[PDB]
Amino acid sequence: VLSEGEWQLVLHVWAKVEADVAGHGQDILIRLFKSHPETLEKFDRFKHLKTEAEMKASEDLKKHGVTVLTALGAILKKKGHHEAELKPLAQSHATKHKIPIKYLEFISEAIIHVLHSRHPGDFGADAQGAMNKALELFRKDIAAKYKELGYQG
Repeated sequence: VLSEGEWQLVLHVWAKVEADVAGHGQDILIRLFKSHPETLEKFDRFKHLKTEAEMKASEDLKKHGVTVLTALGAILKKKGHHEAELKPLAQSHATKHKIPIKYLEFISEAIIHVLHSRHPGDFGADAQGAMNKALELFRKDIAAKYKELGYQG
């Protein structure tokens, strides 16, 4: 679990992210695709985006960056009480798109990496420690829903 203090850290950071979601979304998605190209496949509008510049110009890529952070931010603001929110989430990603939990881990790596490079004095060792906990709780609460739907890859 996370404490009220830890939750304070995570929400304080995200507030800055949402101050520029589109921008944070591009960096994070582009960071995710570069580090793990396989996840790129999971988007059909991207059977052609190769260079980084192409990713930077893709209107879709940007819209998708907003969808993730928007939703993730919504989940983080629940400070742990997000079970009902994850239901539809796990439903669509597990069955409709078949996204492995491993991918959730990848995007978490990209999120930490991007926040660290972007919000220095706003994402200190303590803050990064709290975000790691938040995203972790997130993943495990999702996998729980994954097996419920019997999601077995």
